Amino acid sequence: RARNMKDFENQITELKKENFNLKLRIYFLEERMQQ
Amino acid sequence: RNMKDFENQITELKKENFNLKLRIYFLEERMQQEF
Amino acid sequence: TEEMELYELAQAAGGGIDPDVFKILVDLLKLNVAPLAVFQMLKSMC
Amino acid sequence: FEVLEKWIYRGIIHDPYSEFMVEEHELRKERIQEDYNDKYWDQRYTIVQQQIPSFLQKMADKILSTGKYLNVVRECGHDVTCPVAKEIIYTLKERAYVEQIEKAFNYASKVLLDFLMEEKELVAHLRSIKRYFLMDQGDFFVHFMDLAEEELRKPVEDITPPRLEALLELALRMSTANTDPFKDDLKIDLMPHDLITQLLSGLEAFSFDYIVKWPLSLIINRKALTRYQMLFRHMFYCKHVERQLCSVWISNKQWFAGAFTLRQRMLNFVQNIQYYMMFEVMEPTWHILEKNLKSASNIDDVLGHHTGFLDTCLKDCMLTNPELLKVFSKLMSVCVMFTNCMQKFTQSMKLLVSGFEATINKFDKNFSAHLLDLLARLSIYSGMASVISRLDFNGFYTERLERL
Amino acid sequence: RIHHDVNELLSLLRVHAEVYIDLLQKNRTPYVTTTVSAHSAKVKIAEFSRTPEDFLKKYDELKSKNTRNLDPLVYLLSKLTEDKETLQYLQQNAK
Amino acid sequence: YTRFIHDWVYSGVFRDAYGEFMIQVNHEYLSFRDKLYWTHGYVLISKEVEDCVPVFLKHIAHDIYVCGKTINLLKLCCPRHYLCWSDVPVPRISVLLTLPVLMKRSITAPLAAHISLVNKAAVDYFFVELHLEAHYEALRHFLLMEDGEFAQSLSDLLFEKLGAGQTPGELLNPLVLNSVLSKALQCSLHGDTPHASNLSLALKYLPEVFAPNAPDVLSCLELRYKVDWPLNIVITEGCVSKYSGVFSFLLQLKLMMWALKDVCFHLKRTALLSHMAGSVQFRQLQLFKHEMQHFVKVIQGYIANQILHVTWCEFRARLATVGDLEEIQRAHAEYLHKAVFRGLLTEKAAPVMNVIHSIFSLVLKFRSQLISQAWGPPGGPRGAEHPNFALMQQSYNTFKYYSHFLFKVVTKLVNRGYQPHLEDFLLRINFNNYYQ
Repeated sequence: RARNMKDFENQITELKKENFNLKLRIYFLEERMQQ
Repeated sequence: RNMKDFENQITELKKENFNLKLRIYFLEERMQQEF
Repeated sequence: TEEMELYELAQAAGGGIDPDVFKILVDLLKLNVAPLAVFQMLKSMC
Repeated sequence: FEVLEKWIYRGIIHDPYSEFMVEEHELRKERIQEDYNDKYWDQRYTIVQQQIPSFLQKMADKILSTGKYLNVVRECGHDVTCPVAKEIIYTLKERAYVEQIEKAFNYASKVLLDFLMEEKELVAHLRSIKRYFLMDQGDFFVHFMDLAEEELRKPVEDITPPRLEALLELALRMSTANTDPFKDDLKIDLMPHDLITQLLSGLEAFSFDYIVKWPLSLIINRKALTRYQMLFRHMFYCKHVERQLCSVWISNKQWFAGAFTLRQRMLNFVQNIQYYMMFEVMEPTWHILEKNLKSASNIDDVLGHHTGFLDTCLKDCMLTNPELLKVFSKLMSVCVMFTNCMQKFTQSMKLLVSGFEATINKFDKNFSAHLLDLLARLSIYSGMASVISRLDFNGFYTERLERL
Repeated sequence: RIHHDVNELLSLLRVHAEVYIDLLQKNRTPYVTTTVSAHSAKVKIAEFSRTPEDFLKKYDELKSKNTRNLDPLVYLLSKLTEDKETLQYLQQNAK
Repeated sequence: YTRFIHDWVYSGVFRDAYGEFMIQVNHEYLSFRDKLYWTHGYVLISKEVEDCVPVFLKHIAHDIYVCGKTINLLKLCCPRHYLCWSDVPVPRISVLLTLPVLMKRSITAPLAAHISLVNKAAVDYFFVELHLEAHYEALRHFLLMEDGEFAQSLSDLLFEKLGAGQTPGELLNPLVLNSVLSKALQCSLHGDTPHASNLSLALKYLPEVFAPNAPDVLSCLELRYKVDWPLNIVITEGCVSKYSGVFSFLLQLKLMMWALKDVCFHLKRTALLSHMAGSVQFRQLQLFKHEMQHFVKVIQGYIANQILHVTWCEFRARLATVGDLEEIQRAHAEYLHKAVFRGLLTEKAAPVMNVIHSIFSLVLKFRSQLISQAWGPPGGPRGAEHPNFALMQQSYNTFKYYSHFLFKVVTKLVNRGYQPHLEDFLLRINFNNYYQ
């Protein structure tokens, strides 16, 4: 309900570490086989 | 800013992970064809 | 469905679902899911 | 339970009728040294999930992960064994004999990393990667981009790799490789498909391959070594472009000082962000890596600690950025001209009051506009927030197009 | 790990924000076996007494089958308390 | 029922299929944090509202379930110093006529002794495996500000940034807010210890605008202690809500203490640098602020009594007295309920808290007008350079009136009702007579 204004920091580095990793890697699981 | 734009961007970044999961779903079914 | 525990159990007492969703829910028992969470996530959108 | 005993306290799979929870197949040839993909949990070693009881399934991952530590360094040169051996048998309403699994797992973890941390020592071996990436063996790299600079620097291909291969020997021996002869892991690699594999020459010239034998290959494997092989290239161009700009500064050690001041100023945009990119978080990540790995001892967490550490070191380098900070890449196209076209001008000025000057106004507000918006674009954080804080610091040109 | 076929596709297959948050709500752990069923949930088939002998006889045969997936169906035997909110869509889908 | 007793008292299970025993279990049981633990249990004290009195009594059926929690769920969260996984010495059941009803229960009654032992062996998990009440001291240090060096570093940073202005809500940004919270936490000097971990801000409907003197009079500046699972049996949602409530109410009092600094710094700010010229508006106005600071400071001393030992010193022995989880939760609830009831904040004493707002707002909005001005009309024993000196005087008369009104009002509650802390108050605030 009320928001503690600190968990968004952990959430930002969590989504960064998931999404940017996965975004570049998954597409270049093509390159590992296409190249 | 009104304390929903930032969390709407956060939900957009969750939708980015869902889009990467959809790309994973297409990738793991294209794995079966030529390889 | 196409299984003895996926198809026969889905139409025993009163029956009736979407068949693909029923096969996915029958496969979800083998996916080590908590029984309440998937039904709550389905019921919170349906 | 006697078959479980052999697998828990020795690296032996007894395999009764293949009804025990673990079995071994010969998948080893698919990915022998590195975990190029996973091998030692479902594939080469596999767990039949339903062949475990209830009171053991609660830690059957640790059962599956105990014996591997006894039978991967047996091939590599230490007799990894458990002299503890507690017989396993049923008892009424008891499972203390399964409580013995934790001690045996942690002991297998202890003897495995009691090899790995000090024979084929990762805490000293691994340094090679971040030491050689991002030019951290500085006494090699200052010699590297200098002796053969004239046939490395060139704008479009036109490198001669054999020259830097001889400098790879002279300039390493001239550097600090005399502290420890750990050179042989360095091999040159080059672009199959440009940027995205990372997760012009001199500009982004090359990057270095890394492979190792089995116990270090628990740590070095494809998803990680593709952050090896082709990284630090997006850091190498900065040192090239500033040092090439500075070679223009050599050719003149009337003379309107606004041009001289932009040569200083645009260079500082390279120099201080290069400071930020790597001369930021250095010690902590090593202090973390020790107290993470040296206490844990177990591959099920050790690989998580290491792969976390690897990204942690990178998070200084805006080489890692989801937006690609892409206006900086566009700015780079004029940055290189500040080197080459003005080197050309340090002949045609007699062959700076004029043909420098007519571009000083251009370079000035090409850089200063995008520079004083893109940090605001990356305003994500509430050792961190360092890229923003460190070119906020000047006070003039803190921003020009603000985040808020 | 494999949430593409049975979480992402199962979330997309619903006919009806929690579009991506439904998978996090139904975030299953593959290392578990913790069924919340009990022996009290066997009387859920007694409400559908259209033919109760061939509604009570099926459970012993499903237990005598060699699959261990009959345990989590305690809440699924009761299913939705809304009037044909899952069952009636198949009649529209068959057209 | 001897077995079913054992299942729920010597095991934590309950063998049941038909509802032959009044126990239950839930999907709550499968994450079992928070209110979900407050839901796993048994359907009533009885089955519907009747029971076999020979064994479940309709009496000690509760204490049965207390050990039931203590034996079931303490190991469930984490294997426990008296259970391991389930491998403390393995369970066993225990449990024409010249004593008809008289001593049926006396056969089963040594169970209650086992229960009392399991209960005595429930207190330690909170006293040491949490260090729960040592963290209550830490909670009093940070959230109830008894570490005044943290609380003043926080006040100095937060209210320096607030006394810089930024009146259209422009200070309330996540990153500056976190930086001052973090910075205040670094400047605490007690250190960020394990006890002093887990600290986070909060607010609701973050104001895009402030009142004059920047008070945040709708106090949407807050602090939260991040709660661990075994802490979160005794820490609780309403408890931390009331905690942040008193935190926000004392924090605006620390803003009035900060105002106290600012108005006295207005003396030092121009230092009456004309050293040679004494001033009547100096002798007046620098005594006007003297009663206001004396007033807000005796209210401060008063509230510092009303919670920090008037309500806490009794709790220091009350928590040491008890021996049940539910008694521990209930005694913490006593402490917090009486803290709101004694510390003026209760809805029943609120008519006086309205007069407190009436004083606060006047001092805020009329000393901001001093802050932005110099020192009155020239001529005679003079300052110089503000015209509104008669309004600074008349607002100080309005303040005095509201302190007269305060004394008239506060008597009413202790003449009608019974609130010793309000006698204590009006004994103090106009100590020597009706009004000074």
